[PDB]
Amino acid sequence: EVQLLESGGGLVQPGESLRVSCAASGFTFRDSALSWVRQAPGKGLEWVSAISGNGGATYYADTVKGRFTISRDNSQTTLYLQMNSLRADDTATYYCAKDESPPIYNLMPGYYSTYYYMDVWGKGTTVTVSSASTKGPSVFPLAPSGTAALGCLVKDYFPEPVTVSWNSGALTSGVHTFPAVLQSSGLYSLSSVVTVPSSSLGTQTYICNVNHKPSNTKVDKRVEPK
Amino acid sequence: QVQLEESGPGLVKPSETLSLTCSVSGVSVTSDIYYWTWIRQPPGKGLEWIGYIFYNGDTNYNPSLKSRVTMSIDTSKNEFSLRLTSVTAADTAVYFCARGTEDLGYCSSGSCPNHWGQGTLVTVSSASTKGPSVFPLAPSGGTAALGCLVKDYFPEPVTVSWNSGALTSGVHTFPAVLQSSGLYSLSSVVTVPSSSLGTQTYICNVNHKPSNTKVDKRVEPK
Amino acid sequence: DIVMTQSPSSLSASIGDRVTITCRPSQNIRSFLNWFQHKPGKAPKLLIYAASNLQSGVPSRFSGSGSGTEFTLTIRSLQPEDFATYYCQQSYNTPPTFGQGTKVEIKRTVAAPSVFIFPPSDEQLKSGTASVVCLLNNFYPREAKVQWKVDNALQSGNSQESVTEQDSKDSTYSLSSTLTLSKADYEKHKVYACEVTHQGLSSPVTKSFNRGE
Amino acid sequence: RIDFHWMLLDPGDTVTFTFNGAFIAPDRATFLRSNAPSGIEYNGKSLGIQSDAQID
Repeated sequence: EVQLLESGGGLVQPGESLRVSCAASGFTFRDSALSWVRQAPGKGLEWVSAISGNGGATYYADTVKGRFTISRDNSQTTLYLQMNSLRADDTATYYCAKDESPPIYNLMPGYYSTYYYMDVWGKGTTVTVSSASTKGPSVFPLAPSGTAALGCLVKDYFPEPVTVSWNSGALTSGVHTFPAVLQSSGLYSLSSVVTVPSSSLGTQTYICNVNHKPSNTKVDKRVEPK
Repeated sequence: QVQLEESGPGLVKPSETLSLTCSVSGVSVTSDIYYWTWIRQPPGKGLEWIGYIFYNGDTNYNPSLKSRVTMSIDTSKNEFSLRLTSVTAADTAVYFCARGTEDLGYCSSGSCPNHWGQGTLVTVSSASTKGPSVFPLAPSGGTAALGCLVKDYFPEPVTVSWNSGALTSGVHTFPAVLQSSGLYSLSSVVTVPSSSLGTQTYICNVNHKPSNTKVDKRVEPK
Repeated sequence: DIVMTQSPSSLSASIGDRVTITCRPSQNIRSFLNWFQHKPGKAPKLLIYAASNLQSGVPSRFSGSGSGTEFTLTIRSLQPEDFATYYCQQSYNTPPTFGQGTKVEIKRTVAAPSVFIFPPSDEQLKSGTASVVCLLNNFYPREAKVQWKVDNALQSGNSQESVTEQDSKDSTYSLSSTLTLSKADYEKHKVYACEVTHQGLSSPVTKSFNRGE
Repeated sequence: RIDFHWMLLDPGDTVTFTFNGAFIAPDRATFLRSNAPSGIEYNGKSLGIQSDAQID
């Protein structure tokens, strides 16, 4: 077991600071290197920085060369990353990743081997940088009018994510909940749909259950043929 | 200048050997410049070249299949053949035989089959053969429609004519549908004059070679 | 082992229009490239050999061009008989390999289907099953919706459809829908109806029969 | 003693054996597998080594 856990993150206004922790637990004696890698939903991976031994890194990407600073606390076995002067594009799912090198390199066990590949990845912490201001969704029916489709539109919420279930999770077959889209207002909108037998409309009640934990908002919306 | 007719079981059980033959008309399989090829196309997938054989013995098989496939030429019968061992569902396909002409100025050796057969379907399955039941589609502003329903056969295909190849204009033979029972069904229809229903003969001929079945239905008002 | 990437996978074009299909091999193959045409139920036909040579019997509206890593089949004024799937094929090294194919469909004017309904024959009812068939004949475009109604209750789950490929002369489709019931349920109900919705019908068309008349 | 002499025979070529005696006769011809036509005998291009070690 070499898993690490990322804590912290959240919503911050552009220009603020935020540090993310990484509890390095397991096989890692923490004489090996560690790294941070961020990814925004809708974009690929991007290496952020790295740490080695004590103060041997000092290794930051050009995007955050003057903003991010990497700390290491071997006494409590936790890796940090102070993200100062955050901009809009810094919104990403920051992953804390192990670092391994070929045994021919890394002469002294503590210092940095300038050739690392990440083997054990973490669960990741999502950090959102906007001027947004948390807001719960409005939920509107997508009414059905052998097989019928019905759904719920979950509109105008911030930040991600929302969860949608149907009939308190009793309805699974045929459900599709789509990725949210970001509107020009800066709020998200998503749809969840289900296909059901046309013959069930009249006997069977369909309710979408929407949860937006960031605003502790909870909506059940019955979807009726009209 | 050449005709190429494919033959073979239609149904082979998994792990068994698939054998196909191509009857050649119009040229001799003993000619120094032609090569004989097999190609296949799984349902809804792309064409896959299998290999070529020359009368002089030179062969080349797709590496995806080479450790399971052989071909031969039968000079006495003017045929050539495909043998494919240890088949699975991945080998269910339409198999086409083809002829090409060695032409190293414009083509790699044995790589341009330019006269193909129409293909024969091979289904790899443990299910047994079943012949169709054939039922009439009887006629109800000038034109009437009639047909025959061919239900519950396995595996594909059936062939349908109307009046033994005589009535041909206006015929539609539908693609088979797989029923929830695992057996196929299809219909064949034809449009004819309503003024014709009282006096002229229509017989659909439904033929299914895997079950060695021929069934004739004649059609008319309920 | 040379991968042939054909594009687009499918296209629709009107009669008389110019159609272009491209093929890009995964390595340079000089002119060792052939084009095949495959019409429904017929033998695949070599149309173009060695990138640009028209085969016997092929109309001069068909032309092949290109070399190296990009090849084009052009059909300069599409005719209904050109409905087919087209494939490129490299002959540069073994094994010969084919593109995944391009299905060419013909766009034509809207044509409403002719609708026919057939009751099950008495011979089949002795088998314990009743098949009711609805025929939609010679329509364009491909969507046609067939709803079954038995004594005006909409059916679902007990029918299957089949559609022909586009006709090589008039570019239409035909469709059969078969409603299957046990004989026992079939005799418990009276009115059997096939209801057709299609762009060529200003409102839906229903053909029906009465069981036992 | 018996002494063996060998030859490579091109396709379509006749080897003619003529002898009044003392002759040891081939019963079987040897064909390389890397000259096969990919007709599943074909197993191409080996490396022959000389080794004192076990196999693994």
